[PDB]
Amino acid sequence: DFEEIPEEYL
Amino acid sequence: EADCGLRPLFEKKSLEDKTERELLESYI
Amino acid sequence: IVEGSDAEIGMSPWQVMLFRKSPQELLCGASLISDRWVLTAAHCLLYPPWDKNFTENDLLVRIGKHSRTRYERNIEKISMLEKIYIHPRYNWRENLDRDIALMKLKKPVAFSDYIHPVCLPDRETAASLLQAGYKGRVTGWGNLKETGQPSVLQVVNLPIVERPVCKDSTRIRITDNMFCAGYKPDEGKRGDACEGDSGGPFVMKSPFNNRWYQMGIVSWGEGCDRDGKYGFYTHVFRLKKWIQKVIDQFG
Repeated sequence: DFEEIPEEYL
Repeated sequence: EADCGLRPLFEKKSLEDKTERELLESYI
Repeated sequence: IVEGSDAEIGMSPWQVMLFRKSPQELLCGASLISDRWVLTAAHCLLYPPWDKNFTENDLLVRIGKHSRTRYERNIEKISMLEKIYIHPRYNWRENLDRDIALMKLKKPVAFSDYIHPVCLPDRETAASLLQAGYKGRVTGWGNLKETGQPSVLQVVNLPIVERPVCKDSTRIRITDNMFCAGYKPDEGKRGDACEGDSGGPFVMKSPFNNRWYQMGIVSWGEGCDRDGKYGFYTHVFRLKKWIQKVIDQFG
């Protein structure tokens, strides 16, 4: 349900 | 912070949100 | 939030979403109190009865948000946690007494039209505003009904309730570190925090200096928006000595 977030933050 | 409870889009530009008056009216 | 309304853009620029890295989901609310410190409920992070025990690397803080699920490019800012600090006398065993926690960000977040800190009350702030019938404001991305989820941040204004009324509404032992808010059945109006809203702020706008102050933290409720029940909030002023001690010692 949540949009993917920029890889830098994971 | 010296500023922070002052919202950029409301208090900082002297605009009020749609229900803040409800709070003020309760403060007797 | 049950029986609230969509927030306006920039209405609660101190709102923080605590976001679980995997699975990716809403963990709780929280609030921004400086460029490096975020305030939330201790039970959002530590609740042994349900084997809840987050570490810094398990979550992210998302600041400046409006939409619940979207990645709000060029508006929200995503921050990593340096350290979590839970109140040492947080009572998870019984009644969630002292339900408060701080988290220090790895790097300072830049303030913007969408990201700005809330004030914390001092003693006279609390004495003047924490009165039965005075209304505060609760915000969050939690459920819309006890038994779905909002597209954008929800807001509701609710009156502080008299202490005997709070105590008589529940079997939980209430302490001086808590206060309750919500309408009584005879008052007709409705509204409450619900699942996903815990840790978020209960704010009041001082009529003296026209600044927003965070008086409470969403802590617990028996269901959501039930008649004769009220939401319970951590009393931020009563725990401010602890807040100051942590920030003074750890920056």
